[PDB]
Amino acid sequence: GSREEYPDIDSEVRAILLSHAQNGITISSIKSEYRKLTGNPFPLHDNVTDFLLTIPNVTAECSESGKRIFNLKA
Amino acid sequence: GSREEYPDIDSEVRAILLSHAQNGITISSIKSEYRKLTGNPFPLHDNVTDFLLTIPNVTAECSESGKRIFNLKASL
Repeated sequence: GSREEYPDIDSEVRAILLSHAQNGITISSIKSEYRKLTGNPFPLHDNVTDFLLTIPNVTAECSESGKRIFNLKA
Repeated sequence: GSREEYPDIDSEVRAILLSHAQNGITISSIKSEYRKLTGNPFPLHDNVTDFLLTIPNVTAECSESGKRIFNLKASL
């Protein structure tokens, strides 16, 4: 649905995770990383998680801090 | 959570995960399981994924098949 605007969003995002894959990255941190990556703001307001788990190999879970956290497959 | 409305929902779903902790499980499988197990319909309707992700030790993933697969954090 977002791929309407950003046909590369899957790949931009994989790039962000790939970047953060050691500790995995939060959503807010993903949004920020994406601004900084593309020069553009992360397009999704809510149900970011539902969207992210659409991208193959993207994984999610709550950290030690109980924060939701995304990464790719080990 | 929605645990507010549904008294045993937590332990039910965790029971299903625990049973399935080997290969992980989809959402529809989780529902039909919950039915088979409680003889009742799965209570939740909208926003199930955030729910499951609220459960301690759970991990969602997107298979290369496109499937959304829930499981329990692997023990190292």
